[PDB]
Amino acid sequence: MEPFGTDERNWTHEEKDIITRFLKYDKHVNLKTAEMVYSAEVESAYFGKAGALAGGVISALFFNFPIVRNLPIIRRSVIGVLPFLYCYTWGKNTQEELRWLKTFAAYQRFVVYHGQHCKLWV
Amino acid sequence: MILPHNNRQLARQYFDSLPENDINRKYYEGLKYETPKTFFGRFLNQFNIDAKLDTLSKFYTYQKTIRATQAELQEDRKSYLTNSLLFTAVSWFSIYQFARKGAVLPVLREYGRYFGTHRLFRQYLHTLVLPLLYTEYALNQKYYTHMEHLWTVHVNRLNQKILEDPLYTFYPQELNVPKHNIIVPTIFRDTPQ
Amino acid sequence: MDNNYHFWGNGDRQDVSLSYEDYYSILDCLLDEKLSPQGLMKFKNLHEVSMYGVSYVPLYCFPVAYGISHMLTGKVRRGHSGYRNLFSLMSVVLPFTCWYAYTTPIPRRLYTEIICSNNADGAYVRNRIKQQKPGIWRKLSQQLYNKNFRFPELNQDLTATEFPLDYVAPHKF
Amino acid sequence: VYHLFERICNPDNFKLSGEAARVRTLIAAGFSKEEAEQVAWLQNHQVNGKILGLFTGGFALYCCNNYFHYFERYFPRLRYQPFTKFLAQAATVYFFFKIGDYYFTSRRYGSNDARMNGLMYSNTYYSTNKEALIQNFEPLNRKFTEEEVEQFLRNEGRSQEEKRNWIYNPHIHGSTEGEWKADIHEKFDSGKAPWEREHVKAKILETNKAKIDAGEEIQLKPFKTLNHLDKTGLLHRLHPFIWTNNWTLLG
Amino acid sequence: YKTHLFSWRWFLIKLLPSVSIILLGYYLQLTLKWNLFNKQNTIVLLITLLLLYILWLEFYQFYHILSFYGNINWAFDYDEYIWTLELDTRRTRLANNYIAICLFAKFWHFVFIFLFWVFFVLRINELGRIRYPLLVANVQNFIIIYIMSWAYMYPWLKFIFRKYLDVPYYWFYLNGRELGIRVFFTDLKLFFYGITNRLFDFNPSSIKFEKYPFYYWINSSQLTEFNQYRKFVIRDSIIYSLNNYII
Amino acid sequence: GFETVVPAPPTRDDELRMIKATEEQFLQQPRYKLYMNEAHRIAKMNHGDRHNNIRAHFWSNFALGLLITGPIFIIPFGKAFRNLRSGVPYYFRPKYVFTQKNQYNQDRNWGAMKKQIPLWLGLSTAYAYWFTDFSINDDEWLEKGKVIYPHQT
Amino acid sequence: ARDFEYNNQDVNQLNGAFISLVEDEKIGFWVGVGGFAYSQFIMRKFVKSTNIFASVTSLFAGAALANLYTHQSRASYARVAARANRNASLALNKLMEY
Amino acid sequence: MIWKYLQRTNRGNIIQAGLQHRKFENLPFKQNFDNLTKAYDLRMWYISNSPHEAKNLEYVNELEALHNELNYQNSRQFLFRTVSFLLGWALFYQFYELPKTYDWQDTQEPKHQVPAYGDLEEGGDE
Ligand SMILES: CCCCCCCCCCCCCCCCCC(=O)OC[C@H](COP(=O)([O-])OCC(O)COP(=O)([O-])OC[C@@H](COC(=O)CCCCCCCCCCCCCCCCC)OC(=O)CCCCCCCCCCCCCCCCC)OC(=O)CCCCCCCCCCCCCCCCC
Ligand SMILES: CCCCCCCCCCCCCCCCCC(=O)OC[C@H](COP(=O)([O-])OCC(O)COP(=O)([O-])OC[C@@H](COC(=O)CCCCCCCCCCCCCCCCC)OC(=O)CCCCCCCCCCCCCCCCC)OC(=O)CCCCCCCCCCCCCCCCC
Ligand SMILES: CCCCCCCCCCCCCCCCCC(=O)OC[C@H](COP(=O)([O-])OCC(O)COP(=O)([O-])OC[C@@H](COC(=O)CCCCCCCCCCCCCCCCC)OC(=O)CCCCCCCCCCCCCCCCC)OC(=O)CCCCCCCCCCCCCCCCC
Ligand SMILES: CCCCCCCCCCCCCCCCCC(=O)OC[C@H](COP(=O)([O-])OCC(O)COP(=O)([O-])OC[C@@H](COC(=O)CCCCCCCCCCCCCCCCC)OC(=O)CCCCCCCCCCCCCCCCC)OC(=O)CCCCCCCCCCCCCCCCC
Ligand SMILES: CCCCCCCCCCCCCCCCCC(=O)OC[C@H](COP(=O)([O-])OCC[N+](C)(C)C)OC(=O)CCCCCCCCCCCCCCCCC
Ligand SMILES: CCCCCCCCCCCCCCCCCC(=O)OC[C@H](COP(=O)([O-])OCC[N+](C)(C)C)OC(=O)CCCCCCCCCCCCCCCCC
Ligand SMILES: COC1=C(OC)C(=O)C(C/C=C(/C)CC/C=C(\C)CC/C=C(\C)CC/C=C(\C)CC/C=C(\C)CC/C=C(\C)CC/C=C(/C)CCC=C(C)C)=C(C)C1=O
Ligand SMILES: CCCCCCCCCCCCCCCCCC(=O)OC[C@H](COP(=O)(O)OCCN)OC(=O)CCCCCCCCCCCCCCCCC
Repeated sequence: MEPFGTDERNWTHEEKDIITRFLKYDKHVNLKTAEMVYSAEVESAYFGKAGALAGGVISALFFNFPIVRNLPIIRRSVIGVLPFLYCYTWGKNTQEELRWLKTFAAYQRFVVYHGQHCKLWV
Repeated sequence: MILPHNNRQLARQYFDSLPENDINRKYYEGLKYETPKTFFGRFLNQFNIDAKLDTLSKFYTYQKTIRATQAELQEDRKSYLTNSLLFTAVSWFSIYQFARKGAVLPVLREYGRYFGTHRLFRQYLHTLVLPLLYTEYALNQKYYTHMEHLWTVHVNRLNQKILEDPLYTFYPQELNVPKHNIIVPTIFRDTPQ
Repeated sequence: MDNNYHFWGNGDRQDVSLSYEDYYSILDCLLDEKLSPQGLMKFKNLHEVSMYGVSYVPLYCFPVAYGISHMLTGKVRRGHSGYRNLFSLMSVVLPFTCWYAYTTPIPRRLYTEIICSNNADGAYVRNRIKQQKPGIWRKLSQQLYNKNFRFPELNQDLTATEFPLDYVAPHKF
Repeated sequence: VYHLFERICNPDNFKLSGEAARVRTLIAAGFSKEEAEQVAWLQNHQVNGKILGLFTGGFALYCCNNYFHYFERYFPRLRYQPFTKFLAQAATVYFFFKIGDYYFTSRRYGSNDARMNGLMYSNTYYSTNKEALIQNFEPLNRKFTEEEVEQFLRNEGRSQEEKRNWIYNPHIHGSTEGEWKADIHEKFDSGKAPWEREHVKAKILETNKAKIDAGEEIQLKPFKTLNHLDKTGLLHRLHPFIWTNNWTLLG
Repeated sequence: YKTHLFSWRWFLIKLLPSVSIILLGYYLQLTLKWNLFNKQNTIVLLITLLLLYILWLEFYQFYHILSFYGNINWAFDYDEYIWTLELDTRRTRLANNYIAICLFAKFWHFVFIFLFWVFFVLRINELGRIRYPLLVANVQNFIIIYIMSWAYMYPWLKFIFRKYLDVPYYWFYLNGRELGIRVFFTDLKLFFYGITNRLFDFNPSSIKFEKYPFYYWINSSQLTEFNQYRKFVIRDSIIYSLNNYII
Repeated sequence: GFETVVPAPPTRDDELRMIKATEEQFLQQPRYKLYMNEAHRIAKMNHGDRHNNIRAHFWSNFALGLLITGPIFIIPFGKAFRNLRSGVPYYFRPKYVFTQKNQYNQDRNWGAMKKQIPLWLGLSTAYAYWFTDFSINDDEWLEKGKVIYPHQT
Repeated sequence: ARDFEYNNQDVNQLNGAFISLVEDEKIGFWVGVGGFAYSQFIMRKFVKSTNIFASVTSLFAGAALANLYTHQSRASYARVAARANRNASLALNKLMEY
Repeated sequence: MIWKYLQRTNRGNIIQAGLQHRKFENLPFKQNFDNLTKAYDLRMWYISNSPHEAKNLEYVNELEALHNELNYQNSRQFLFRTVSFLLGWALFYQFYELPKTYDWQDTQEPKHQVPAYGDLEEGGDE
């Protein structure tokens, strides 16, 4: 139901938020499609905080690591926080990817359900 | 897309509220607009982009293309302005830190020709002003042609006296007509044939 | 200036230039029922030329990719000895060269005829590309305007009473 | 440099140029394929004498350039004024140029006899075609009327190989079936030209009243060059040469 | 319309780790003449880490493909107001099934060469030096597995060579034209002009609106005519609703 | 488009004239040209004649291309094989067969030959396709497939 | 009122040739002016000749240089225009024949 | 005079080429790849065309060393260029916005995802 091609514009954050809300609370969607979106939210929220928590523990260890500990604070803090940043972004990136991929799959199911694809029919 | 009876003619309403002696009034009367073709004319017109966008926003508020243009231009202003400020802050920080250590970049004359201002002072002045001028120059070129085409369409509509809302206008909920969801299928009857 | 300017598959320097990727994208948003028999014939001829052209593009890019792969390996030409690293590294260099070639638009008499025709078929294709392929049309409209083509579908129309549906890139008035 | 190589090595350069150059230029000018051939022949014949004279004059100079030196005995001006000798040679070339022109361009009236027509003993073919063209050539001094322009557009699909089956639809033609058939037959079937219709002629006179008042005749029929030019001479009832033809004209 | 064309832009990035390994392997082979075992462990370890990375990617895709045939869905029983888990078989185009088997064979081959390499690294560590026979055999294994990685790229071959098959015989007199070689040389001229124009003549800008949501979902109107797919009336309704929500 | 007038069915005399016309066309058919009796026989034969005309022009250009491109491109291109990029004169660099090349300039002459001959043919065919005109047998709209019957001719 | 309509295919092909021809003419003229100036400079500096002879040679050298640059576009337009003129002439003659 | 240009061949097209002296007149003071390959070609050409056995055999020994040296030089060239290509390739895809808006019709099989034939597939029995 959207433009296709390399020259087109990739999905924006606002567009994704509107579509996922549309799938969740719109009447024209079917129950199975709505359940798919709901399952994606619950099953994806874990990674957002799991990655952050894992990063903090690793960063705390890395702050006291053999070399990081003896470095000056300016270098010690910056080097010691890198594992947290890598894990924090990894958790957020995987959460959004998991939620978006299943939400996009629900969007595909909705389009086929209402026959809004110009090259799909029974 | 909006049927004649469902059009609120907000552009006409704004036109009526405008003063007696207005440029838009003259365009409606038949005044024709031609974009400048000389370099001096284009340079002058470069500073009228903001005025044109504002009046078009007032005339055709809720118009898709105009509303999109405002959003993109506002975001670009914020994006360019913050980038310019960050560059100035970083450059100022770099100049001060190296100056403290005794290293000064050999750019610009050491002392001014008239007021004798030192090289460091002018480097700060150039760092503050040059990115701002580039930001203004960069933004204007990006939207100069886009603004002129929007202004040209607006003038053409006034000349034809088309004050109705254009295509791709989406009014708020208050001005949107409710949809009748009560449908009663006709009674079934066996065909005489 | 070859001796076959009549040939439909041929092209001129200033003819409308359309990429292979653009050509295949445009085919997605068109319906055959809405084209006149003459319009269908133009597309069928275009496929006939494109069928051979698409397959040849990697052939044209082969010498360029072959040379680049040699440079990457080093300044030693070892013949049969280096085929493994040459063709293993060339398996990614050649797709890159084809990427550049396919993204490169090329002029063709059929491209200008189909897009710039002043009949119902010409209007139909332009509007379909304008609506369902806004990304392609924006580039196409800029090219058409620069080549002195005037149509209501162009975003650079200065005599239109309706606002453009896409960003208008800078150009000389 | 790729184009420059193309220019130098184009095979057309090596191929001998034909006589179709005049025909193609005339076709581009506007003359029909048949009209272009007739006009091309008339131009070629007019220029052939001049070309033939130039070659004859040059050949005469090449073989007999020593005569000018020999004539110095009686005309020492040639010996003591080379500029005089050059002018004499130029005059000789012009002398052959005019003689060739006279043979191919002068009227040189001759009998219309099959036994010698076309032998170039008399310039009958060129003279008759030239006279007919000049006499009967009158530019169309009108503006094509709306009816004529409409008829020309309607003549896109007409063909004499098979007559068109005209079908009367009251909702798009109007009038009556009999009247419409009669008008259609006059317009297309009969072959009558658009300008020959009575109402078309009346409109032409009304629109060109200013020219008529000034005293200028209005030519209803545009000039048809193919109706006055015939290199074969059949149009002018010129008997074809006996030995190159297997038929006779009554005359 | 089911052409099954996978984007090359997406394919090349996936192909980077495999081509990286073979290049590193060759350098290890070439440099083995004048290098020691201890120094070259950096290359061996890098290859092993890369091979582990590819092994995980092969398994994760392999796990996904095999898990397809178990169709599991949630069914909502309205009478009991309970969601229940149900298992069912799969029906799909057989081309998907055939490639899945080919991808299964690819995984087992990669597991084989991985164990081959794991066997190789362990033995050289015990011996204390690397040898050409085993080292070269592993490098060629990497090349062979790299070739087999293009298994799922067959649709492009059909897309190219299926259009050659449908061409009828010349003398059956269906179109009476053969433009194979003529197109070959003509396209050289066209590409020469296309490249020169691209890098020396006017090039349309790629600027576009990046902020206004759903800007490029253009609903049908007078400007775009009404020759779209018939059932886009709903799409126009949804586009109209979205713009109202934005405004 | 418009439809032409359909003539009434031919009489016996008209049928005989058509039969005689077909007989003449069959006799005129060349003995060495093998075309099957079908509705498209005359159309195919006309297509074959146009193809032969293109075939003639193409090979004349190809022969001319070999004549011209040789001294202009191939022979100067063979000067690049005089020396290697390092400056040393050309010497044999075997791949797998250590051929004996005792004859004077055998290595250089053969090495250059392997590249010149493919280039010579490649340029000539490009010369042929560039300067040869296919307009005679090109039908963009495929309107020349109309069946022509022997009696119509 | 209706009027004769030219072939859209020919019109489009002419448009491409005309656009290229106009661009070449503008560029070719500057090349010719530059070529004349360069030839004049060379003649007056290295060649022993009269000014009139040098000026005439420079003018021909510039004109020849300009022609070489613009020959492709001029030749391309000439053949396309010639084909278009013949097609238009034949079509109009067929319509107006009587 | 056409024969003077077609049938007359340049002296270089027949006679064996000499040594490009300018290639050896001035050389860098670095024992780099360029000098090594120049030395390799000189000995290699001399071996092919020379009848002196004593000088050829010592050239072979020297040439074998040059082959090993050129392998070492190429190995560095292979490493640096290959690493640069891989890093540039990785960086290109890191900062390149990969199009994620391609058509997804291929992944959808409406007639297969929901079996159209329903119970008729199993036996029939009508
Ligand atoms: C639109 C307005 C936007 C404003 C943006 C803000 C920045 C600019 C204005 C800032 C003002 C306040 C700054 C703080 C002041 C503090 C006081 C102080 O001590 O001074 C600080 C410091 C000077 O102190 P100093 O110790 O004496 O240092 C002197 C060193 O020589 C100086 O050396 P330097 O290290 O500074 O280097 C020289 C200077 C470069 O300056 C030059 O010398 C370049 C000159 C180029 C000339 C180009 C041809 C112009 C042709 C005629 C133009 C007519 C006007 C057209 C109007 C069009 C419509 C806009 O800089 C550079 O070379 C690097 C920068 C690259 C060039 C970019 C310049 C952009 C200027 C944009 C604003 C233009 C305003 C024009 C107003 C009207 C003028 C008539 O001030 C500056 O550096 C500001 C300079 C601003 C431009 C001056 C132009 C003078 C030449 C005018 C020629 C025409 C008229 C001549 C009349 C003659 C009498 C009859
Ligand atoms: C470049 C194009 C090429 C095209 C493609 C060609 C391809 C090749 C095909 C070649 C096929 C052969 C063509 C041959 C054509 C020849 C001409 C021709 O057909 O004329 C037919 C000629 C038709 O002439 P006509 O009736 O006066 O009609 C007028 C012409 O139609 C027309 O009259 P007109 O209006 O033009 O002129 C009116 C009047 C206006 O003109 C005059 O009155 C002129 C009067 C003076 C004569 C011409 C100047 C002579 C100058 C002096 C001599 C030469 C000086 C230089 C050398 C020194 C000489 C010593 O002219 C005449 O009176 C014409 C009289 C005919 C003779 C003069 C014709 C010119 C002769 C030039 C000769 C040199 C050229 C080469 C040889 C001939 C060509 C093969 O027919 C006859 O007269 C034959 C009738 C025979 C009846 C039966 C006879 C039975 C036998 C009885 C006598 C038996 C005697 C036994 C003797 C035994 C004693 C022991
Ligand atoms: C920021 C602006 C933007 C720039 C953008 C571009 C660059 C961005 C880079 C981003 C990363 C920056 C991270 C900075 C960390 C600083 C930590 C710290 O406290 O430093 C203070 C200290 C301050 O220095 P300083 O006291 O002022 O100067 C005197 C030095 O302290 C005097 O001490 P030293 O000279 O004895 O140095 C100590 C030596 C101590 O080490 C040694 O004794 C030598 C050990 C053998 C090295 C063999 C090198 C050649 C072979 C490759 C490595 C072999 C292992 C295999 C790993 C790869 C394949 C799996 O370690 C090093 O410094 C270099 C170690 C080797 C390279 C780093 C990789 C570690 C590999 C070896 C560890 C084993 C790994 C097991 C397997 C890992 C599998 C994932 O900084 C350092 O010296 C540390 C330098 C660390 C390297 C950072 C530069 C990275 C970019 C260039 C090199 C790229 C190499 C890539 C190799 C892998 C290829 C696959
Ligand atoms: C290597 C050492 C160096 C020495 C050798 C040279 C280099 C190797 C190649 C040499 C052998 C080439 C093949 C034989 C051709 C000549 C045969 C012949 O003399 O008999 C007359 C025979 C018929 O001639 P004609 O009827 O007078 O045609 C000329 C008229 O102008 C009409 O012209 P037209 O444009 O209308 O085309 C006419 C032709 C047009 O034909 C076509 O339309 C077919 C071509 C379709 C396009 C290609 C599709 C397949 C490739 C797809 C690539 C996909 C890539 C992957 C993409 C995706 C993945 C990346 O159609 C026909 O007339 C019907 C017959 C078609 C037969 C085609 C098959 C020929 C090969 C098999 C028989 C001979 C044995 C060869 C053994 C193997 C050789 C390697 O000649 C032809 O085949 C047509 C002329 C071909 C051009 C001139 C060739 C001159 C010879 C030197 C060429 C140098 C190489 C550069 C050119 C590329 C090759 C053509
Ligand atoms: C003052 C200091 C003096 C120092 C000495 C050096 C001075 C050098 C001066 C260089 C001036 C260059 C002027 C270029 C003018 C181009 C004009 C033009 O448009 O022509 C286009 C034509 C080609 O036209 P075209 O039609 O193919 O295409 C032109 C381009 N388009 C397609 C865009 C229209 O090119 C020429 O033929 C130009 C050269 C003409 C002949 C004179 C050549 C003199 C030099 C010959 C050197 C040969 C060396 C040996 C080579 C051996 C090879 C194996
Ligand atoms: C569920 C996942 C898969 C489960 C299945 C498990 C698969 C396990 C695969 C293990 C592979 C181990 C390969 C070791 C090769 C050792 C070769 C050797 O002896 O060295 C000779 C030598 C060793 O040389 P060197 O370098 O050690 O020393 C030579 C001696 N000097 C140095 C002194 C000169 O190698 C060579 O000659 C080089 C070529 C080797 C070619 C090896 C081919 C192996 C083919 C194996 C086929 C297996 C079929 C399995 C079928 C399915 C089973 C389930
Ligand atoms: C649209 O444009 C066009 C096309 O499409 C692109 C066409 O296809 C075509 C089709 C037609 C064609 C003929 C194809 C044209 C193709 C072209 C021009 C490209 C191909 C060109 C070539 C193959 C020529 C390549 C050859 C060269 C550049 C010559 C190289 C010569 C060299 C290096 C000379 C070296 C020699 C020396 C240094 C001398 C050494 C001497 C010594 C004695 C040794 C030293 C010894 C001592 C002692 C010092 C046309 C016409 C066209 O215009
Ligand atoms: C325009 C105004 C300005 C002033 C010019 C006025 C021109 C007037 C008209 C043309 C005048 C032509 C005569 C010119 C002067 C005399 C030329 C001359 O000498 O011609 C005779 C010459 C004899 O040859 P000769 O060299 O004596 O050899 C003796 C061998 N024992 O033989 C020749 O050399 C041949 C002379 C032929 C003259 C022209 C004949 C017409 C056909 C020409 C065809 C094309 C010739 C091209 C020649 C190219 C030469 C590079």
